[PDB]
Amino acid sequence: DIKMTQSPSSMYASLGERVTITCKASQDINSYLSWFQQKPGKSPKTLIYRANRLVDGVPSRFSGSGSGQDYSLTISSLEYEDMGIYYCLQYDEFPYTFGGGTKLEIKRTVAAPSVFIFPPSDEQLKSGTASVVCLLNNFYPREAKVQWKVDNALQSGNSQESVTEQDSKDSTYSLSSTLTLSKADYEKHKVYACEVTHQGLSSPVTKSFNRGE
Amino acid sequence: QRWSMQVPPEVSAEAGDAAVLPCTFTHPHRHYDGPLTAIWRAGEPYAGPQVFRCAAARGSELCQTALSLHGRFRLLGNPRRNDLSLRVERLALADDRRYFCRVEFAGDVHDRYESRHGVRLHVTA
Amino acid sequence: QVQLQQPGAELVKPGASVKMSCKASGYTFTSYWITWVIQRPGQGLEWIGDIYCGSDTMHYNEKFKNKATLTVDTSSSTAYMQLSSLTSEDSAVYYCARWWDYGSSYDYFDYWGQGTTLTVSSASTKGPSVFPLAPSSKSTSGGTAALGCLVKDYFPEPVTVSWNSGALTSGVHTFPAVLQSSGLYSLSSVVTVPSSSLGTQTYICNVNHKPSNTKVDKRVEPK
Repeated sequence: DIKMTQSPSSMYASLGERVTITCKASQDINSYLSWFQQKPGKSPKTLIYRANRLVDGVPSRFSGSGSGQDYSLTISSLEYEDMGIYYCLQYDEFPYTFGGGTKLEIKRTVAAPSVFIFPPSDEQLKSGTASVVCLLNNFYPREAKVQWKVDNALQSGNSQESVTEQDSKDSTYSLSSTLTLSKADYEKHKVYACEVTHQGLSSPVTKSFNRGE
Repeated sequence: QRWSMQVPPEVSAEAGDAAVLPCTFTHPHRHYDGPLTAIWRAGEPYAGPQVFRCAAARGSELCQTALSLHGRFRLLGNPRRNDLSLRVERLALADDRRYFCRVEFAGDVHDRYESRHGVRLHVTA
Repeated sequence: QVQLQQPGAELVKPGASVKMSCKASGYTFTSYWITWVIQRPGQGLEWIGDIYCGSDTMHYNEKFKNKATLTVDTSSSTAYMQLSSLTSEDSAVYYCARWWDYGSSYDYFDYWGQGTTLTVSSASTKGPSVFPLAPSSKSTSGGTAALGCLVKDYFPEPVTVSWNSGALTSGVHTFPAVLQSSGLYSLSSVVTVPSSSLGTQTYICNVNHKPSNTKVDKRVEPK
């Protein structure tokens, strides 16, 4: 019943910035406001409780403030490990209600991807399928363009991409693009290449192999 | 309009003396004069043992004692005035506990409220 | 040493019921309150209910009052959350969490379980195939080499991947799974290592898919 509104929904911040996110309750919650950090694939982690009390082990750059309806959390100098989603929670009365969360993404200097290609394994091939993987490792910013070329013919409709969550140690992303053909189709062709363009790259880079090699 | 409760987090007092655990509450049915029950419990909210219980009949301001542990717990607040404050007499060191304030109206199941956070009573020797 | 252990994943048919477990160890179970929280992927958190493990006293979010049932088993120090008449809207991650000193003005959540990924579906479970992504000249960069494992055609999510039984964690990227046109999932897990290490170190990805009881170790070798 008590409504919790967080601001902003999302934000970019740089290493060493002083960041504040806010939470407002539709009623007075008597300073029973807690803050949590969550990263993809992991459970939430309690940072602050009773609006201004740090859980032991939480770094001192984190602080919280507020009373009545208005609450904030401040990071006095942002570190890369501080990325994630932050949630507020009132536990003043039932039912407990969470805010919608604040997505904190880190901005850092441009970093070109390291580009790798993996031919399909012999084991997969004898099952009738060929998966070719192009890997773009540890780049920033997140936007990257991958094109598959098979005997110099540009491919469409037979690849799938996945992007990692932002990395907590260097604030980069990585990307996988997987081209999947039947074994018969794979064996009809010679040169398998992925071509990558990215802001960190002075010109497109190509990784390729010859199916024989 | 809304159910809510006002209870301090901490009260301190010397053993052998008397302490006051204040408790006030807001409620819908702003002129409710029906049967009322006031409860204080210790230890844990909702699950701890009651230390005090009184009940007031419809249209009555007298909250008749149903329970008072060791006879040393007594209601000070007038519940018809939204005051459930409790007096603990002749404090013992074993009284050093957390206490929780509770009121129950008659009618629907949701016409009842207990402090989700309680008052810690500190007994100094 | 406080631990709250939840099964990583559960696949249940629509219409059926599931009993989710939260096994405690390392402390006096009956002295603490446990809370359950739902997280739908891409969305936030929502409170389900509290239970005192010392008395079986429960408080529920009214939203869940006909859906969830909280119990504890103090003989095995296990909290349970049962969800009835499941639909696809119930597919989600469910956490149990422990309160410090519940009821004190200074209480807070002092331990979170890892969460159970519940998938509501009529489809059979399927365990993954695991293929090596072999390091080579095409997977080197400035004296490092990338290698990995391709984990293909499983259902439902999630699979867990470790390397060298958990001894290798730095420099690992386990990509978010993609949905293939067959309705099965696929992912890759890659790691970057010293190029020079490739003739003396072993790199084995450990793939665990609990819904199919699939465990696969794949050694990844150059070429």
